[PDB]
Amino acid sequence: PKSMQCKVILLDGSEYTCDVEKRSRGQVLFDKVCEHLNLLEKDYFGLTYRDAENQKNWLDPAKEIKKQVRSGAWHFSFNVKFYPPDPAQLSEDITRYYLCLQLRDDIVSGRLPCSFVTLALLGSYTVQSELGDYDPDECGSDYISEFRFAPNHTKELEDKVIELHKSHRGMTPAEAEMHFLENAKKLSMYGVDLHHAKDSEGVEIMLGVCASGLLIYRDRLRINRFAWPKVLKISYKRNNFYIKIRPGEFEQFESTIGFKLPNHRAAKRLWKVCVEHHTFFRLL
Ligand SMILES: Fc1cccnc1NCC1CCOCC1
Repeated sequence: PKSMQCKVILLDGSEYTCDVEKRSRGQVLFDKVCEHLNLLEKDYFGLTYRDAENQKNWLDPAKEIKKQVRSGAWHFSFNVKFYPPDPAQLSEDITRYYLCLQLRDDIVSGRLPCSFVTLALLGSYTVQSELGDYDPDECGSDYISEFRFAPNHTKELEDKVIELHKSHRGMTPAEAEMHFLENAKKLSMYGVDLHHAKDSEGVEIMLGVCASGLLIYRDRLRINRFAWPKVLKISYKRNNFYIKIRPGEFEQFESTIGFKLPNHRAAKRLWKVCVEHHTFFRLL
């Protein structure tokens, strides 16, 4: 029975290596990674791979790994797929811990924009969770943390992290992680997966996919939001992505909004993440 070596980048930046039979489904590898992580609340998470143009795709757990990675390396990342709108309702601290690690990367990467004060508050909770109580012996007036807190670090941000860290004396890791999540969950781009698109007039937009529904960023003054229950059908054809928006009360007919995606694969990817979010957040 022939086995393929898999390498998975974990959310702490470390690499897990294992072997699966070459005709394995994605679920087989995912179960091995989750057992390694001592993760029970697995439904929120998934594995991603990078294709030819370094674009992220979700590894479908129900399909053969080889029919997804195709010509590419068996290299994956472990990621949050479905961001819980209320992380306090997760059953396990370790689930909230992995969600914190994902969100720290969301922040440092700039996928999750954040005010100065929120960057410093989130940073202060991470430090409290990881080092425990503030100690002056490690931090002088010229302290710079090993922790990456932001897309761009400043001495002012490092100072503010330390000032807030002093306020958290006696806070346990689980407690600090829950505070981190209570703040992060409120950010306007929390759990929003952004896709580049053009509207029916060729104007550049972004489509955001999240728990609450589909967001269309038209401009800074115009953001259209379609709650999942207002969405009846999602479809793709060639480079195009379509949603069927319910008739409001007393309307005879559904409305159709069409989008142009960069290519057919980008249309299919957007369709599948929308279907998965619609299903997941219909059941929560
Ligand atoms: F409305 C727009 C049209 C075209 C490009 N960008 C747009 N908005 C910028 C934001 C939208 C989501 O948050 C981060 C980027």
